[PDB]
Amino acid sequence: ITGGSSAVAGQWPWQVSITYEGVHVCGGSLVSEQWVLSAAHCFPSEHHKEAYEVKLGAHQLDSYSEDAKVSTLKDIIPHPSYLQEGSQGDIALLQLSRPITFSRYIRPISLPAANASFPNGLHCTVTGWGHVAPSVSLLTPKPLQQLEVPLISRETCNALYNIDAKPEEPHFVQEDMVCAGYVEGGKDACQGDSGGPLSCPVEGLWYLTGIVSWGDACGARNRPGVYTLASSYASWIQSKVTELQ
Ligand SMILES: *C(=O)c1ccc(NC(=N)N)cc1
Repeated sequence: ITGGSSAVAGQWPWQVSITYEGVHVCGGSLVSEQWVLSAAHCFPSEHHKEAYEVKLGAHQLDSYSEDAKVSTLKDIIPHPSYLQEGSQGDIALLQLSRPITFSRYIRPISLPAANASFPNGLHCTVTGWGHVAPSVSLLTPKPLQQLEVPLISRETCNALYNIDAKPEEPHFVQEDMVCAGYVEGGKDACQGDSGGPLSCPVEGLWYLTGIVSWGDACGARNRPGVYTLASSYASWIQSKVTELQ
């Protein structure tokens, strides 16, 4: 997260760290006792399931905490529609090897219905332990970073991404995607933040509106963060989790 600030411990109790061979690679969101939502691109097919971990209830990643819990995975389920970087269906269900117990630091985030609308300009928050500027790691002890970002429609976002665009690149915001951020630079999600939550406030609660997907160099002007809409996968998630509950 660039241009953000340190969250307080336990402020975003659904935020998880996802590691591969012990190294933080992506964020994710706890959605029940045994399921985490993240981005499909965080889990390439050649990676071994047994090499992944999920760390829950953490604030400072490098610090020891009696409140943090670490789990391995029983299953990794990317949406079948996911193909390459930038494509639709950039969402994955992760089943923990065993269910965990909720605590003051470990709590699930409510999922939006298929027809939940979050209005343009709604001030949501994106969180993560990703880079704090292009190619600059968050410094040890790595406290969780947070950033308020207003929602930006895919249509405006596509227009923004078309400004000074690299010809050879797709930067197409798909029908299952939304953006959030600022036309000017400075404040955005970065590498290491992907797969994590865009939490939006509705009727006294917080919903998982978006899963950090992709973007240009983080914090560049005309390049706000791109998110997969959880609403686009409401039915699929409910089906998968119920069959495998
Ligand atoms: C994920 O690691 C990720 C998401 C988004 C960006 N770029 C922008 N937010 N512009 C980089 C990396």
